[PDB]
Amino acid sequence: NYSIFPHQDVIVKSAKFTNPSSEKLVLNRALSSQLDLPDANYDLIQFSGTWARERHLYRHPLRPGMQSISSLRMASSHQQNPFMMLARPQTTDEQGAVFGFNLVYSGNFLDAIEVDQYSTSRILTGINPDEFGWNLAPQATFQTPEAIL
Amino acid sequence: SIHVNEANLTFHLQTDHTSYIFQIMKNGEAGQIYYGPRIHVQPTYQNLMSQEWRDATPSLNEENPNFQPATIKAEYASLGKGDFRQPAFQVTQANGSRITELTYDHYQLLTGKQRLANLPSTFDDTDDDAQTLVVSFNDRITGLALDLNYSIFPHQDVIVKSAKFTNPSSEKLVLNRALSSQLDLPDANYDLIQFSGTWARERHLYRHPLRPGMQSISSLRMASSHQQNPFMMLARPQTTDEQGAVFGFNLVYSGNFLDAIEVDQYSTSRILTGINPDEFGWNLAPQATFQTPEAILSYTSAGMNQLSQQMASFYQQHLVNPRFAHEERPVLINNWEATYFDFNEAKLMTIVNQAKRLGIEMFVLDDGWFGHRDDDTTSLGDWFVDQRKFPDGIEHFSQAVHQQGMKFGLWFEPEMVSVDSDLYQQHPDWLIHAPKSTPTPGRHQFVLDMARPEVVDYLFKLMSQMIESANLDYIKWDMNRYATEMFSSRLTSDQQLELPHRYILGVYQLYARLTQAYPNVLFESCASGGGRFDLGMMYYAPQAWTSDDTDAAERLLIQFGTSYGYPQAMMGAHVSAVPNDQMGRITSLKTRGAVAFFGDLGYELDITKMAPTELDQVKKQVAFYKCYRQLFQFGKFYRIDSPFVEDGNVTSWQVVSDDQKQAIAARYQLLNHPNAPYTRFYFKGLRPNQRYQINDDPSTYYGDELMNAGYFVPTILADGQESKDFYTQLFVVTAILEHHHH
Amino acid sequence: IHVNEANLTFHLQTDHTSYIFQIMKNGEAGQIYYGPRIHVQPTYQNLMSQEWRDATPSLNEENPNFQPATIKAEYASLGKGDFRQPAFQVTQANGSRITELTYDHYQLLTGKQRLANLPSTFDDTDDDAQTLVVSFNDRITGLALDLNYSIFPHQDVIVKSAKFTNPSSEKLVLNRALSSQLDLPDANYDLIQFSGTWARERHLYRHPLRPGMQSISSLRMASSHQQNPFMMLARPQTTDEQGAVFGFNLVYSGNFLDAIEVDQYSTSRILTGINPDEFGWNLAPQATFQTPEAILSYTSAGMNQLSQQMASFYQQHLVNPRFAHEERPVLINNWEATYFDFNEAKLMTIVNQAKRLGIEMFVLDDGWFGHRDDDTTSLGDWFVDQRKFPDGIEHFSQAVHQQGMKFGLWFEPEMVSVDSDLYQQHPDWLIHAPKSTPTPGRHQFVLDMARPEVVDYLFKLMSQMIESANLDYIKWDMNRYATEMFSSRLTSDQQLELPHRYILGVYQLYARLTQAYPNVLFESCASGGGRFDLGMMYYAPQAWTSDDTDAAERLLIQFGTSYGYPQAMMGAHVSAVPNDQMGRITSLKTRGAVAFFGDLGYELDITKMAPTELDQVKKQVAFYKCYRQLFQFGKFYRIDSPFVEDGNVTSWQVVSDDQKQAIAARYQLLNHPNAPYTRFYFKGLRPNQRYQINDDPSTYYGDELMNAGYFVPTILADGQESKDFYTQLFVVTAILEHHHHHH
Amino acid sequence: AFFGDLGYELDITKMAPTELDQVKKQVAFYKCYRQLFQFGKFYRIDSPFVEDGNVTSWQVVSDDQKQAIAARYQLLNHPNAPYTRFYFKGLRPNQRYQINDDPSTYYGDELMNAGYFVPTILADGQESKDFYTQLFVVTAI
Repeated sequence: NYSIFPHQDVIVKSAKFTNPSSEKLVLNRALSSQLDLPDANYDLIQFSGTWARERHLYRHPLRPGMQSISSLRMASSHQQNPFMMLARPQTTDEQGAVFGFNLVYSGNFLDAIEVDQYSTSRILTGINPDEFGWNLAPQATFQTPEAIL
Repeated sequence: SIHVNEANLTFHLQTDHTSYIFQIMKNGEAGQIYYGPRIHVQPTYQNLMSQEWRDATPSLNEENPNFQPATIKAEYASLGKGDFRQPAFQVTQANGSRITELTYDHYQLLTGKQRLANLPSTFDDTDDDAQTLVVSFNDRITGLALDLNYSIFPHQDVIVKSAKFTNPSSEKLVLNRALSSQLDLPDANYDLIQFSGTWARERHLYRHPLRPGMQSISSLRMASSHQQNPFMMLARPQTTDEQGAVFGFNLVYSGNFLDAIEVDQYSTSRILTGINPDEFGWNLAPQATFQTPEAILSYTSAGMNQLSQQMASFYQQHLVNPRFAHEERPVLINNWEATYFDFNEAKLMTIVNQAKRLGIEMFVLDDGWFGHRDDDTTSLGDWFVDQRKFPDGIEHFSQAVHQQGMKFGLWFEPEMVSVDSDLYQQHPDWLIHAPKSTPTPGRHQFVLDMARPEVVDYLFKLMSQMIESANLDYIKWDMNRYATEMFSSRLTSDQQLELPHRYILGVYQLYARLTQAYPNVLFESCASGGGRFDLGMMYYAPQAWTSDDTDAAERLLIQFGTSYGYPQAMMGAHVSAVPNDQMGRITSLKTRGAVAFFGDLGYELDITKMAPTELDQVKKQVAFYKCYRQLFQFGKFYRIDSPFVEDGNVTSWQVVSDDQKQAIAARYQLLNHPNAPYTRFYFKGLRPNQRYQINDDPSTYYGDELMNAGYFVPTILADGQESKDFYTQLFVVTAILEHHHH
Repeated sequence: IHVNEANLTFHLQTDHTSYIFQIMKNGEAGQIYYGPRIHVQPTYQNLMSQEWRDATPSLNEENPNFQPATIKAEYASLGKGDFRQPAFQVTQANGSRITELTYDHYQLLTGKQRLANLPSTFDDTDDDAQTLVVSFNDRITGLALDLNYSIFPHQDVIVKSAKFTNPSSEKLVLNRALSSQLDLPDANYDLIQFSGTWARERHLYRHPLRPGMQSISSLRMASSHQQNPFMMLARPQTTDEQGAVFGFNLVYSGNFLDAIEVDQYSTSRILTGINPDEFGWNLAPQATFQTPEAILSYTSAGMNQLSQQMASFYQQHLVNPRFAHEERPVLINNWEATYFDFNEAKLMTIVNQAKRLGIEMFVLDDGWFGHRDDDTTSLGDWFVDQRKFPDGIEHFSQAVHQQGMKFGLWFEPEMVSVDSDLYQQHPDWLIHAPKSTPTPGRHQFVLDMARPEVVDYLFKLMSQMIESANLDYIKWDMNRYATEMFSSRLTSDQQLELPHRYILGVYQLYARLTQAYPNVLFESCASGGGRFDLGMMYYAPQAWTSDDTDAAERLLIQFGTSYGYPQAMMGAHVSAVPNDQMGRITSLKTRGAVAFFGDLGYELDITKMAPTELDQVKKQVAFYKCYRQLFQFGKFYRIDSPFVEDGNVTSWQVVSDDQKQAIAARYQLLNHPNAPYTRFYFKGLRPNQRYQINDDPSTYYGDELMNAGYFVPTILADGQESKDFYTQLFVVTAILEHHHHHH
Repeated sequence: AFFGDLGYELDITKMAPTELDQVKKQVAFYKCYRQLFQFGKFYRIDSPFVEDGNVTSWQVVSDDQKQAIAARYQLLNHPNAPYTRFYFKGLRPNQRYQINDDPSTYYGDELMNAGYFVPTILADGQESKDFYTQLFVVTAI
């Protein structure tokens, strides 16, 4: 699913799984949004902390392999918030290219940016794959929470 | 335009996009208010001129404790009245004292901008809405008179600054220091961006945050360095070629300079540029005056490309010799790296006849044609034919070329004198030399005393005679060493510190008088390849031999660095022999050429020695260059991928025509790597809503496609034949003009 | 020091470093190497290799490859093919500025003697020092130059200077006379400087070198508040714990230059000495000129090590020996307590309370002379003000002394107010440029110290006061910067000699006062730390570090000062709150705890304090006294730096000689909730020695405390006080008893 | 707390009359501008996450840009300080504004490009000068 809200430059994404078949299927992982990008010259900006010190801003250049924030506490945590940004190195509050990403969801989440062998980026947001598995019986459906891009 | 508020003595210069604002204050001196993006004219700026008490620093007086020069942004400060920052000037009296108390007297607002009388300088010949503000002062102590000149060039966002000192008093005054411009800024969050290097590796880009105290670049070499160029920038930390606030500063002068930046106790910046205060002293007699070179200032919010481009336009209309500033430059051939000293009119006509066949348009006869010069060791100053290699003198050779359809130019090194030459037997007193000192050679030669008018006259005669004798179309004017043990016997003992500057003035006299007399001869300035690549020269000679380094990969860094302060129209660039004579690199003829297109193309190798296939490639290169010459030489220049940022393995820039309907981009890669990421090239400078075609690719692209999403470029693959290193990808972009329902 | 006379290779060896240079083909001295110690060798043909580079002059035609632009020099001039900045320059009668030094002879002495008229370094402690004097002559003017180099092997210090001699018959002018030049082979260093201003001196700044000039300087006839003469060149990864670093300081107190130039070939010239700007010295025939001394030093063991050795060097070979090692008294000063609003009776209440607290010395500050009821009058009238002292000062000190206490008072000698008896007696004594409008500084002007009549008048006035009032101590302040510089005592040509002469004058005064009354402790001052330099420590073993006496601000100021100066040199007073300079409020515990790491003093109206507050102070004083030797002279380690990271935590440590006692301190500026666990890492202890910390009953091996750390209790809210600006103190005691160890 | 949803969480019965009065005016000030505080377009300016983070600043602006409020916060006061210059965002360049009780009127572009000079934070011997707030109410003429 792709919902365009032209006047705010927002795109909303989700996935929906239907099992028209007759055999039992299990979803081990069901993310709301994957974004693949031509390069990796971006900073991941994130919001981390804990109780009484939530959502301080951290800003780190992407590097090959995995960088992610996530919760396993059945709540989007105090520790890591679902909203994240990929910004160009020279981007500021006042100027420059940048992407925002959020989750309309309040449980276990995952924000993940993977830089692969060719220096491209994959951005994954949605329900945390760890501690998750939906039993999708014949004719059943699974709707993922919406991702705000 | 320039707005004055007489009631308040507020001076506000507005370019199309910037404001430079200064005010006369209770103590009579000028005080900098603001310089940045344009703001509304006001009668006065009280809030910005707010003063607060600060401890442990001197005050004006007891009625004004809070008036403290240490915390007041100045426009042209002295040292000794409470400010301990670096001064813009300094004057010594007869009694030893160095105190000056400038006080405002009157101003003057003139339309346009006239040349200075004896210095290269800026002008408004083109109804471009320039104005000049002259603001005068008198010293309460010495009677000294000072004019500060600010000229607004509104359409290129450029301000030009200089000082003229006048002595209407009856007592001798010594100018210990006379800078061209001072800017005081309220903060110090900038990077200093400079252009440093040396011979064969000039003007590499260096970028550094400001720190408390002094950070300067300068020259003592009696010339603007190979080591340090006068052009500099203050960029905000996040500013790039594509976006952001940045100040640019330059200096129309070719002698000793200072670009200095002091960050003081209050994290404020002072930017001073002008003649280097070191090895400088000027005796200002009664009724005497002294004019400083012009500093060039500019600001933009729109990034460093924007900065370069408006200063480039400014130089093109307001500084560079008008006779050539917009005239296509010829594709020359040179015999320097081709043969060096080993030649004569015989082997030199073989290269001339071959030149014509390739489409080349001018032959330059380089070093070796005079006196008995077969070594780099003899004959400098003997500017007449070497009859060993030119039996019938030069008139003959220059004619053989004129008839093959080609312009002819030749080489001179006027300021120099070789010990083994006719000049040193006739005028040994014309060598620059300290009395009991042991002379120090540089390239086995010494330098003429250019402060001597007679020497300038002797040189104007030799070159006049020679330009008429041979019908010269061009002159390469070199300068191959740095003066040593400076002393002139013509000057008083009190006048010795006047030498470096009087010397440069003498250089200017010569250039001035030659260009006056032969307005049609094209000059190329040279100093071992641009150890004098500066605006001072560009006034007279509209191009310079960028660098003696002719290697394609090294030229990438030099041309890329130089483009910050100077348009490609100003950089000579030659395709040369491989492996490179200076450091030994092997490049493809395709690359060496592609790098030279973004300048004033020319060739500097033995073309007689080429196989028929190579010969034909040159021929195609020259035609292609000619086809697109208006765009290579004068096109709006854009830097893209920088060699000075990250691995610096990829370099890319682009040129775009006035209407933006045509462009040529080039991407260069030093080292080729295996299993490579896809290439995506982002074009700059196009029209978003204009469709384009790119080389022989069938598809059409809107400009926002090419700029935003970029253009996919095929991987560089090994073919077993040649090295994939130092590799070039050209992109000829052309509008598809057509009605369309977008 | 090892000389190879056959090759004229001079090679200096300290315990761990080697400074090596060589006399060269053209007669000038060529720098070879300065770095960790390397073996003595007759010649270093390898290190001295020369190659042809283009577009730069060569010596002559026989040696194309001898090019001064690519040759590391020891003391270079401009004009001979080198275009870098020169160490010196000389103008002849004819205007020529060319100079051709040519080596003639050398001399090797033992120890090190003071300089005649300048503060300087000495070896009177039989410490294996040596002085090498390398003399040259100019082929052009006949001028002679002595290059001095004293080795101090045990602190890894080499001290440098220059002395110019004119044996010719013609006048010579020195336009530039630096004290030290050092050329290094590369430019991969960070320049570390100490910049600031009044009430915020000497914050640390750390920047990578770049092509061109990066310097810091002073044009204010003092090393400034703004820039200190001490600097470092660190390798990029050097820290306080590990790594290579050079240190440069200067025994001078006037205009200085610290300059580092990276040339076209990425080499570095470090120049240090008198600021070439606003300077020029007329050298008549038979005349001489001595530069102030440059201190040089290197280590591979990091910046703590650099400060520590340099500090051992200063304590043994620079500081006034009368006080170098003597514990400094706990004092109280009435400045921030009363300001000008006081009289004898009011001050007696202070002196009396001060005593019951255990304080050891009272210091009467500004206001006792002439009619000082303001800061705009009587500056110059160094005699008793009878409105506030009816029976002269002699009485008030008699009282102080009968109390078993010491007495000190405040002068500002170099200064003159227009409303003053002095001005009406010698107006011509004000530094003033003939036609100019006099520019006030804190409503005062400066005396021409360049005149020997002035020094005599001041010496007489001050000694009369030391004898009359039996002074134990003098605070010698200096509260504005000179302006419109001129001396009628000097000719037109000598005007560029005022700044240095004025400084020599100050030394003259300190020199005569300290020789005639050597039991007087001089605390140097300049609106706080506006002259905080080696030049003054020679005479005055301690300086008033900053007028800023806020706890939080001092952390920064002291941390930075310690890179260049040991705590023995830093006065520090516990002041009142909310701080008068900038308004911060701080616990009395913290103000106390930042001030222990220096020379503790009190600058508050203790007559206006509650009983519990008084008791707190009494205990700070007993505590400080108990550990005074440790606090003032113990080896100093910086740990956590307010100049690294977010700067929220500053910590340091002083350690005894035998490493059996230590006091550490951690200060946090801002408290944060739900915090990480604190681990403090002690430095400077003996690995296998067992220690105890405060009242914690456990015993720890040095290596536990240094490698694993010490867990420290989180700072918690208690509903009673702010937990900002918090201090944790750690008293470390060695357990001494027989023990069967398992190491 | 103004830059959000204002609320109180303390024993207001333990305060004194003048503190009580301060909260009274705090609340009236907030309601007067609640529409702009809660829903104005929000701009971050000086970030505590960049460099020393000693200074924090932000601003809310109305839809028509004729009205706005800014706040600059300073954790620790420092002596002998550089002059302060505050740069406003999001105003209209050619529109004239007033600021708090300043009598002058400034064009949008002065306030955004040149900045607005803010007086030093001075010690007064009465209160700490740490955690200091400078509030600018910005109104079109």
